[PDB]
Amino acid sequence: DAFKILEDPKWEFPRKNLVLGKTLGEGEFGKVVKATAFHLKGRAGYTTVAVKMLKENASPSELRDLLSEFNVLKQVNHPHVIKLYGACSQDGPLLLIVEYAKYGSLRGFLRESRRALTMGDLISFAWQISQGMQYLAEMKLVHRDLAARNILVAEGRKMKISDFGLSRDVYEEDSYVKRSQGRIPVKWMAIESLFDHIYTTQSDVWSFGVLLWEIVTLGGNPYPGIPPERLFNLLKTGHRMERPDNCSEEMYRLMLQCWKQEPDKRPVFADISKDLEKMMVKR
Ligand SMILES: COc1ccc(-c2cnn3c(N)c(-c4ccccc4)c(NC4CCN(C)CC4)nc23)cc1OC
Ligand SMILES: [Cl-]
Ligand SMILES: [Cl-]
Repeated sequence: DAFKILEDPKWEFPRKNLVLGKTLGEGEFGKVVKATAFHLKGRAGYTTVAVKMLKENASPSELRDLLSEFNVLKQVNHPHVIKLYGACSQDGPLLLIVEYAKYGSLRGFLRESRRALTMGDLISFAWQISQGMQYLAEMKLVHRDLAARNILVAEGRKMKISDFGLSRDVYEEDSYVKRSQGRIPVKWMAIESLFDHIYTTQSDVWSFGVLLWEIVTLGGNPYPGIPPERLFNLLKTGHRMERPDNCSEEMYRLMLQCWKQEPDKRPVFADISKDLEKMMVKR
């Protein structure tokens, strides 16, 4: 029975210690509300947090993605990865108590700033995300849904990689796994994911390339008006997005390297973090 949730004493939090507040956002993803949690992870007072829960019209696959995000979050801990604090899994709706990111998504944050942001700010955002990705790749995780919509902006404009429900291990550990087919946005999928359903740390690098383009265009829309079929044929014949305005030559070069046809010819996240750090310190 996939509806039965086994309690994890390490993450269980009392429902009566949690004050549910205003809705931050609701969509296909579920429902996220702002909350105050009392006596969280041993501390004496209260903590402002975000709580994710199923929507009223949630389906079994939405519960499966919420449980999957919960189990991935239990394993990771990094300053540029959204932090799990606990959960209320018994005697009521499943609630995930997570780090609160006051600015919402990076896509909305960038779009709203069209708020003064410099190129330095943009490089620093990309660099923070690359450090998180680099740590996630050493944790043997393949994110699959890296995109500006799926990254949060917390206090002090700090990037927090989020949305771990579609995350996979680089080496599949289960004897039997039922894959939820075609869940990643077409425009953020690497060429090998589009043709062969292949998702590795190198396809996360291709998605990081699309994310770079989103950051540099302040939440722009990649490949405007190109249908999935034409997009796939264009990528197959070597066509890539042109250099957008307000993007340095060195930054566009890094994007092209992320979109190389051959996965092993793309840079690794450790190289990307050093590339972005040099770009930051040059100024
Ligand atoms: C202006 O609007 C917003 C303002 C603040 C937030 C906000 C603050 N903190 N926080 C979290 N901790 C999680 C989150 C992350 C992982 C697990 C559980 C919860 C979360 N989850 C979404 C991430 C984006 N994707 C796309 C869907 C889930 N959203 C927010 C969100 C907003 O808009 C939806
Ligand atoms: Cl701030
Ligand atoms: Cl997996």
